[PDB]
Amino acid sequence: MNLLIMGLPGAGKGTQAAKIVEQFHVAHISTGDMFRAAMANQTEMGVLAKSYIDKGELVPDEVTNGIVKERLSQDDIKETGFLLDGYPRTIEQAHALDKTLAELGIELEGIINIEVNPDSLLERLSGRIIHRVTGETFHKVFNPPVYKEEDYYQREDDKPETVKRRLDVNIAQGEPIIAHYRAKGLVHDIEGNQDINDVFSDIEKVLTNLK
Ligand SMILES: Nc1ncnc2c1ncn2[C@@H]1O[C@H](COP(=O)(O)OP(=O)(O)OP(=O)(O)OP(=O)(O)OP(=O)(O)OC[C@H]2O[C@@H](n3cnc4c(N)ncnc43)[C@H](O)[C@@H]2O)[C@@H](O)[C@H]1O
Ligand SMILES: [Mg+2]
Repeated sequence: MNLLIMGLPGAGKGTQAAKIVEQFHVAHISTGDMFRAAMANQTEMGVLAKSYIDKGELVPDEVTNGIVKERLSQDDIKETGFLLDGYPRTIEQAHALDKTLAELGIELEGIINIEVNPDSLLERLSGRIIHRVTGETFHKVFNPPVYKEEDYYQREDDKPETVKRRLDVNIAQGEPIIAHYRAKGLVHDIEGNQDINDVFSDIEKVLTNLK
């Protein structure tokens, strides 16, 4: 399957991606993960990305498109399918993606659009804790771990003032992107305001209705 998953920050893209990958075995491509990996390994791209990510701002499109395209162009994806998560995040990236996909002879089969009440998102991100090895996320109230602190951390961009900036930035950029793909008949709206397993149940029905 060739899929996009999108939603505002904290809407549960990563949480749902993990469950999607477990069942459908698509390749998870998360720009967020790629940036954070670059940072932790102190690559050049990591140093530049940090200055944006620490502020809750979008990383420039050219760097973002390039790394996505690099991933999309590799030999795996043709036969395994992917789940693009956190990209495209600007309409420019959407156009870049579409061109890139056409060149490669790859077609999007669906967009999973997780809709969540924006009033829920500050709390989702403020309570997030992250398992180090897997990057699996938990929530101290809504989805607590079975704890041991050495195994967890909190994302730098999850401090409330950064979250508030992230939300503003992405509420403005997300509307033209969803419309772009809805116009192509590719958008599936998911009720994100449920338990994690109920959200997944909805997504699973969508994915087993494709193709
Ligand atoms: N294409 C791009 N172009 C330019 N710049 C880019 C870019 N991509 C990334 N960047 C830059 O990198 C930065 C980070 O990007 P990125 O990592 O992609 O962040 P994001 O899109 O804001 O998404 P998050 O990981 O913060 O939220 P999520 O929806 O995956 O939530 P989760 O599943 O963990 O869940 C959140 C919390 O809620 C809990 N939770 C999940 N579901 C539920 C539920 N139903 N009920 C209750 N709690 C829930 C979870 O346990 C967790 O605690 C960007 O801000 C930007 O600077
Ligand atoms: Mg995520």
